[PDB]
Amino acid sequence: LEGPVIDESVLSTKELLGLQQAEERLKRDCIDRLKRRPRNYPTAKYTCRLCDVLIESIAFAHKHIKEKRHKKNIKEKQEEELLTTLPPPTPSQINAVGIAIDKVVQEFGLHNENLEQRLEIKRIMENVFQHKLPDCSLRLYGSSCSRLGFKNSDVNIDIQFPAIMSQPDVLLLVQECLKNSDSFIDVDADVVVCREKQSGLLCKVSAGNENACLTTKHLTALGKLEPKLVPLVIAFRYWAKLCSIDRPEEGGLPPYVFALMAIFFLQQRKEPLLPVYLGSWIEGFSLSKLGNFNLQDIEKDVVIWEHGQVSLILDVKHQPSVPVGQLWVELLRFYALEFNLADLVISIRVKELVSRELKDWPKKRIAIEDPYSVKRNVARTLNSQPVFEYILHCLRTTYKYFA
Amino acid sequence: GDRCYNCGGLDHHAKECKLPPQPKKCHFCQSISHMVASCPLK
RNA sequence: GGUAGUAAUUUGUACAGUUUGAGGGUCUAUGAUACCACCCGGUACAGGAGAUAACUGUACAGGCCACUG
Ligand SMILES: [Zn+2]
Repeated sequence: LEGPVIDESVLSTKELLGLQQAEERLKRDCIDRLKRRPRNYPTAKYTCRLCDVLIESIAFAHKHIKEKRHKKNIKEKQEEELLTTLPPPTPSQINAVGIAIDKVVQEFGLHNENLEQRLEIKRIMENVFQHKLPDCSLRLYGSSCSRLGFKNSDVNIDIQFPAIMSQPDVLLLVQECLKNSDSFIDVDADVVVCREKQSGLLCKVSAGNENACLTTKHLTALGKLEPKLVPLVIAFRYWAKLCSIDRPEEGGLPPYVFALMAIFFLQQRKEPLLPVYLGSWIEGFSLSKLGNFNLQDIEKDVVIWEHGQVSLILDVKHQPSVPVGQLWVELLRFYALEFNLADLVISIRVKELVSRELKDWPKKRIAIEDPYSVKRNVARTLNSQPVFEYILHCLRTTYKYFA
Repeated sequence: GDRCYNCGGLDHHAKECKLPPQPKKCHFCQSISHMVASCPLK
């Protein structure tokens, strides 16, 4: 079993040269001879990188090349190579991209006045619920507090209730209050989903879900300290909306997953613009104990973790600042080509790229790690491989258009 | 009628050929060292 | 609540194989005819491996009071 897959000694020099020419042809077709006989399948003499498919003979390699999948994969590789040689954008191109991102932000972006209107909606909710549930209170969470979602995004409100009360009963009597109140109509059991009568914006009510509020506040802080982050996240969200990847019901990714990916890109740039919650600075930190770590609360220009604090924004000598459009093109390059979304976790907490084997994750499609929910896969809505390929194709086409 | 792409068999087609692989040789002079471009007469 | 299994049925992807279709050939001067005897090359390249739909089986992602507590 330790012998070579193809023995040069047994073959003549003329035969050896002929086989070398055949292997050069196979290399041009992305077929590579096995260096050693596989223990499980020693019969195979070659492998196809495009499909990672074992091939018994050279004729089998040609048969595989004839197959449509090989043609599709070689076309994909050719597109990748073509994208690789695209020049970085010129200063005028970067300025144009930044202007486009700003225009997208203005057209579809949450502003301070939208937040005040949403606070007024929550005030109406508190007014109507006060009569029946004085103890209960309402807060903004999700897209509302973050300011990184669109202005048309549905209002999201979270209820704080006493410990004695239970989430199902609380949601039920909240549903009852929504039933009787005139302000809220087209109410449905579903969270409790309703349509605001006066404002006219879709409204959603939730109980518990403390992790969602934590991630929303973390992203709100990241946006506040990092000015370029908000335009980038808004532009990426607009791209997702145009491509329909934002819609969950169609198999697309959730909205804030795009913001998480944007902050991950900003953190993983050659010059890191944002820090990692967990790093080698922490004493006793390790990937094996990564699950033990968790994020507790968000402070002003500070973070809390438990197994100590970390700064929300990196403090470095002469930290670099670059245009928003440059960061957007860099993100397109980072995700379309630079980052293999298949088997590398988008882990904000740790600088190192967490392997799927560590989290026993599918390794199939786009994967994002929640800042506060380590065991939760926020990309589970994307469960179809064709949709995964659709996202990759969309990202590559966007890179090509913008490059 | 024409020499096959692999193993150099006229009557045998490339797909039909089941013989063991053989070196590709220049038809003009039947020389392994010289290809079609490097034919001595050329 | 978690793991897997799961008849009858619902999507998606190919096609190892079958079969139907138009197309593809190019390349004639190089004739050997007739139901008297039918087939060789010079015009004519490169290192280049040759289909899409109807059809059969097989693993793989979702749907299914499927399915479980
Ligand atoms: Zn042949």
